[PDB]
Amino acid sequence: SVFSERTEESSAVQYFQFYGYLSQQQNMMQDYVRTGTYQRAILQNHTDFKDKIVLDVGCGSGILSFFAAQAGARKIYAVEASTMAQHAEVLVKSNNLTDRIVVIPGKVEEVSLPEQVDIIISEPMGYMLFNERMLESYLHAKKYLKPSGNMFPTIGDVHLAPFTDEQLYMEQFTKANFWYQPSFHGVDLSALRGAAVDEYFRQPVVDTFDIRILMAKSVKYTVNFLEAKEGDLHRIEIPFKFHMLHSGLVHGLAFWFDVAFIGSIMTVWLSTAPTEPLTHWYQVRCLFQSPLFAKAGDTLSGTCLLIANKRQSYDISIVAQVDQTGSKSSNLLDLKNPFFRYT
Amino acid sequence: SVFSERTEESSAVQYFQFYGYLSQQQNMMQDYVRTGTYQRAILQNHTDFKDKIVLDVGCGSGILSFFAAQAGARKIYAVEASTMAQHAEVLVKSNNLTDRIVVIPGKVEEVSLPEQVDIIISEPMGYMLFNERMLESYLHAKKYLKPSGNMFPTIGDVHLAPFTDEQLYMEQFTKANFWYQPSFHGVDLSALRGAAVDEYFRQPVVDTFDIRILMAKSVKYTVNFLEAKEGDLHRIEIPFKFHMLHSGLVHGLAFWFDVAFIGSIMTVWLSTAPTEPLTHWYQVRCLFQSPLFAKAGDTLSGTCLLIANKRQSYDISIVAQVDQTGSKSSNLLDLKNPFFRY
Amino acid sequence: RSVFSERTEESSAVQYFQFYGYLSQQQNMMQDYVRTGTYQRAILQNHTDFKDKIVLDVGCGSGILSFFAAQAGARKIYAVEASTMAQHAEVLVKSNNLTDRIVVIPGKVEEVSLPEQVDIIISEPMGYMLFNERMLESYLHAKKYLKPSGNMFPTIGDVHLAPFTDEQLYMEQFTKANFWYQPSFHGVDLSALRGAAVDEYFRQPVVDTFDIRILMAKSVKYTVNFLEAKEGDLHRIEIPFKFHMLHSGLVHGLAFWFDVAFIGSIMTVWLSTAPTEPLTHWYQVRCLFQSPLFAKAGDTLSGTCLLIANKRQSYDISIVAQVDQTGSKSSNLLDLKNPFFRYT
Amino acid sequence: RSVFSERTEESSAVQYFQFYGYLSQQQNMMQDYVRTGTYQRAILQNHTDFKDKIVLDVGCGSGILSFFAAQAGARKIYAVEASTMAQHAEVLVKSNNLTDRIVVIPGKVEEVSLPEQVDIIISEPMGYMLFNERMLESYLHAKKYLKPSGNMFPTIGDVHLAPFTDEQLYMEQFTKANFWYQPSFHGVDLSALRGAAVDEYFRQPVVDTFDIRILMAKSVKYTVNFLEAKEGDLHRIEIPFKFHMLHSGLVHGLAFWFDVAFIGSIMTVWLSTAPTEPLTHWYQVRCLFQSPLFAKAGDTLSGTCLLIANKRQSYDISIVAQVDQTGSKSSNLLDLKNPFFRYT
Ligand SMILES: NC(=[NH2+])NCCC[C@H]1O[C@@H](n2cnc3c(N)ncnc32)[C@H](O)[C@@H]1O
Ligand SMILES: NC(=[NH2+])NCCC[C@H]1O[C@@H](n2cnc3c(N)ncnc32)[C@H](O)[C@@H]1O
Ligand SMILES: NC(=[NH2+])NCCC[C@H]1O[C@@H](n2cnc3c(N)ncnc32)[C@H](O)[C@@H]1O
Ligand SMILES: NC(=[NH2+])NCCC[C@H]1O[C@@H](n2cnc3c(N)ncnc32)[C@H](O)[C@@H]1O
Repeated sequence: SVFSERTEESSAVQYFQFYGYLSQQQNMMQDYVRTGTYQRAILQNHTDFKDKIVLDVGCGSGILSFFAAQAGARKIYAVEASTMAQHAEVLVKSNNLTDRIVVIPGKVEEVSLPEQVDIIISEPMGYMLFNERMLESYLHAKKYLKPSGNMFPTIGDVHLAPFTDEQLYMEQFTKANFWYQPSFHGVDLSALRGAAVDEYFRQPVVDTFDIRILMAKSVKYTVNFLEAKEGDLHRIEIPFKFHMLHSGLVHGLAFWFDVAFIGSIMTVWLSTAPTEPLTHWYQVRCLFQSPLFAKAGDTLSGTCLLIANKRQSYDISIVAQVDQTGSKSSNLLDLKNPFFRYT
Repeated sequence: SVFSERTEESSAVQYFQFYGYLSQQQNMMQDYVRTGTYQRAILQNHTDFKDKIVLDVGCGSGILSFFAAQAGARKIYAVEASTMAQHAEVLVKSNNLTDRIVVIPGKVEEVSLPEQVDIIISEPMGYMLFNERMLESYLHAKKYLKPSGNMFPTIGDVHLAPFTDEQLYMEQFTKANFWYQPSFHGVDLSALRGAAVDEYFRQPVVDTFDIRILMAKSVKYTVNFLEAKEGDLHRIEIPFKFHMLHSGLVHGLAFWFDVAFIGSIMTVWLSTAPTEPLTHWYQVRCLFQSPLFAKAGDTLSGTCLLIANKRQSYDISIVAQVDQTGSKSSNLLDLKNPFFRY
Repeated sequence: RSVFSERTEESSAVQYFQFYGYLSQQQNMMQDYVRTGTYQRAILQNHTDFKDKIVLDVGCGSGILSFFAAQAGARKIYAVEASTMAQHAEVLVKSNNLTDRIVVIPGKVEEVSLPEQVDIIISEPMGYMLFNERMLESYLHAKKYLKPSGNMFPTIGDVHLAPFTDEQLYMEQFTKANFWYQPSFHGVDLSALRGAAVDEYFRQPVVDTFDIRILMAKSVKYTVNFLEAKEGDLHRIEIPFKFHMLHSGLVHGLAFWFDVAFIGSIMTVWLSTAPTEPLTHWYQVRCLFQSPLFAKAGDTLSGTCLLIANKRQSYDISIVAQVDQTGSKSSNLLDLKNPFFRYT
Repeated sequence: RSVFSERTEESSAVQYFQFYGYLSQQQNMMQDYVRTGTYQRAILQNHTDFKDKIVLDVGCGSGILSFFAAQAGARKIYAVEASTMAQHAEVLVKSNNLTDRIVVIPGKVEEVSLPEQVDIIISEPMGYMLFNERMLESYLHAKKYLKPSGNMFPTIGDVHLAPFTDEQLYMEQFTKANFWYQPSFHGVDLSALRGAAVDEYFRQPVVDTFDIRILMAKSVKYTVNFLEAKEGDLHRIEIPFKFHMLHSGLVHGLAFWFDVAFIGSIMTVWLSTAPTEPLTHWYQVRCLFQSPLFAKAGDTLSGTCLLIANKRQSYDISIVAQVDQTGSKSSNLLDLKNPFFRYT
């Protein structure tokens, strides 16, 4: 299938074991920003659900399907590939909705749905939006969508901004300098210091931060889920040109995302920006290998190229340069193995 | 091979990729109790290494092989299945020990060695001793051991004792009662409340605690690595009979372990007991879904049964009863995925 | 055929009036100096409402209120009491040389026969949460003896309710019920009754005080005008509410207190049991939800508190609360007759 | 119409069985480890008295004693319970897969009908001072279903009486009553009720525990053999005493506790509430003399404790004692139904 062709088996096994846990479903469900905003977007756009056919992609415990039912949906198809499908079907029974919600265990790329739907709902966003590559399953599901159908979320925006954080940059070398000693219990470890440095810099840093470290208005890359094909997410080239608002050393790029539910009554926004209350997505920061000095008014231009891999994640190639000086830096990171720094 | 037969490929991929990271090596090495104790065991028993042939199973970055070299070993075969083996070779060259330390990439169950060895060294202990099933690889390597060869460590003791800790119990209880809500955003979740309790209490709790929470002296279960066969670790039955020293609620069993290096000069112990300085092993507690009440003088009887699984871990079954009252508790735990609370 | 006996089970009335026959209970009430001092102040500072007047004292007990009315110059005070405390009242009236002014009349106010209509009724009819003991209905029944120009002391009653957060109290009651969760109590599986245990424990309103910082929104107020209300009004009391949440957190239930006003000709005197006021023997009352409701600052928590009077001289309380933004709903039933006294 | 109804006022019975309809009261009794542990040990360690036998459990409550009988291998257990707790007991019989061996029979043991005679009766009927609640009479009444060989668990009951000295406890009665001895409480002279307040406090048996060093003489014992006694024997209980004073001092009253023995074929097991044993939910009971009695070590304190059963499921207590060497005499009349719980 499409899913298996693009996914290494070992990665998929571990992936669906993770989401088979009720504690991980709970982790997502008790994030009020995530769960409250979905519910508010569905109910406030009730005319998009009333007496409609709905598809829920990766329903998990089924919480989003229940919101669709609260909005008057005629029939809801909830697809779930992990063993959580058993629990979702339990809740469908206990909430007396067996005539409205039909749980379908299996992968949305492999299961067989009977009819076309009026709207697809799903919560597939991961770290910097694209991690886990579930947006491709979300877009793949549009084979079941009527031509005049809708998508919730309708659009996703990933935001990129430069940041200064001397502490974070220096932290990488303080850790790596563990290896820079000539007699650790009699052993000279210093030959691995370089490898240890490179290891740390390949890890995106997941945590939050104060917005005062941002040095320029963010640049935005939009994916319209109603127009996009899943092939558009195999290679995502995000050019950026930052108009520096502050002078200082730029240590890397910070990432966050927004999604929007463009309904017939209104549009509702779910944001994970650092100017908003913290969510379980946090934010993501990728360091440059060497910082770049930029004056307020200078332009920092470059590209962020996200290349999908068979581990359900991305390799992140960043290239940046200060146009007015030519000073240039770069980095190559592995989003599948981030460093969780939040405390 | 023996390894692949007992290991799901998905688990082994994740396992050896975890141990390919230099940051994890730094973490183990910075456990000063662990590193310092291993060095002392080896150097103070230098006669067991002087001009000997050594095998280091799962050498990682190679630190134990360097200790063997410092103690006078003639040749050290350092086996390592992860990509950390290439980093081990770098250090061997940078420390000018190419004539004494020979890294052998691959699994100890698959590689070939040119000769038998006088002593096997390794650090195979996971959480609760048995996690990761590395002890089976350690014992498997005895096929390379000369008759009357030595093992470092030589024996391992598992200790288990009943504990009381209302705070910990209610902490896990609270996490599961999320699925008790009859109107989470209008949705009745209460039908999954049983499943959630089961899931949350299958997690062993990895952290330290004060010794005063323990309600009886520990029971010891000993594995003699010189005699044990790897088959002995597929199903481990630990009977226990505790004589309660205090009255109160028993919220479960606490686990720790000691290993001894029984060398020709002196015996050196590495302990993870709560009476001893903290290590990266901490201690492990398996909670009961419902505690048992006991009084001082009562006997708490039962069995702890560890069934090894193909995910390089163990399924744990604990059955316990207060003999005087017939109050029984039966619990199942998945050691693979513990809850780190420290 | 008496109004009282028609709404009261015999077994409840017997225990009720035996309880109030004890002098130790009278001492406890009298030693609430907020209560006793505020009553005296409301009467004496409005002495013109009593001077040369005819007074009816409903449920006089040992008779303290009738003595306050005599100090304010009442011409005649009929002191009605249905317990055996009426005999101790008589002793005090003689020993205080007031036999010419205070006439004890033993019996239920719904069953006795007063010699004449009165200018003012005084009573202390407030129980826990105001309504417990259904004494307000005897107080209002007594208006059949009140002149058209007559007054009532107290004149009005305000019930206040507000949502609160108190994880320790919730877990305290939750733990008690968890005993019936044991699958092997001396080898016996009790878990099948765990549901019934939780229902029983959370049926108990909690009587004690608390810090005002646990309250999550401004109180809603329900007012009873004793001068205008009729007995039948108190059979079914419906209190809708809509709270604008001022803090975020888990709503564990609703807290209740009450105020009464003595609206006299000279001044209005208030007796309050609010948690912002000095503590009285009424304390405050909290009704716990079996499952707390999560709310955000700015959300609305709406619903109904409904009190259905029962024949055990108390009320069946049903509370339905709902977070409007999320539709998270909580329904609860409580038995006000048998609260949990948590203050000790 | 029934033995129970002819000796119990309806109002008292209504309140009595409502009390035992609460799971919290069952929990309180079940969590007394001395009570529950000792019954289980007495039943299991005499398993031959139960193995494949027919058993009657009088007032089973939640049914715990019946489950212990089943653990001991009983063939058939009839568990009789008059309160609504009988519905909960049935739930537990089902959930524990014992419906084939335990039959819950809702009703009063004096009014139900059993299908057959039984080999042994089990029950926990002891109240405060052993006799409070008068359920020993229901226990004895049940012997109409017992076989000639049948046994009783408990088999015998001993109530113990001993004189004590406790200045603090005695004085405390006047400290509390002297609230009324003031001439102007908010203008009112309360002093005329001080004597009535004193009398009220002394009528209450004091329920709490104490140091054994307050006892002034070895206890006297009154025994009820449950295999032999009849209901009527407990309507008037006369306990003579002649204490030989071990210490000199003022005797302020009599302390009461009790023991019971399960006399089985294998062994006898004792359940004791004596002040020398671990504390139980029965505590101990002390009845004051309204005037203490001075006695020297070696003197004799002689008198009688008369317990007269009443229709409120309790006893009126009449104690009279005198020091034979001096003639100084004292007495008291106490109401066992309304004890004063002093324990903290
Ligand atoms: N926002 C995220 N970071 N992750 C959203 C995961 C939500 C649910 O989608 C399920 N899921 C993921 N991929 C698929 C798929 N191809 N088909 C069906 N269910 C899936 C997964 O098992 C989980 O229960
Ligand atoms: N103290 C522990 N918690 N675990 C000790 C074993 C872990 C180390 O041994 C390596 N290792 C694990 N299994 C094997 C094996 N079968 N063969 C070779 N190396 C192995 C693994 O890659 C890592 O370097
Ligand atoms: N403040 C309270 N917490 N409860 C209300 C006052 C209680 C007093 O009124 C008496 N009382 C209660 N009901 C009645 C009645 N129907 N008629 C006369 N006295 C009564 C009762 O005997 C006691 O002396
Ligand atoms: N140890 C005590 N201090 N009291 C014993 C009461 C135990 C149980 O006996 C029940 N019970 C009491 N009297 C009776 C009776 N006549 N018939 C049946 N059950 C009864 C009562 O409802 C309660 O559940």
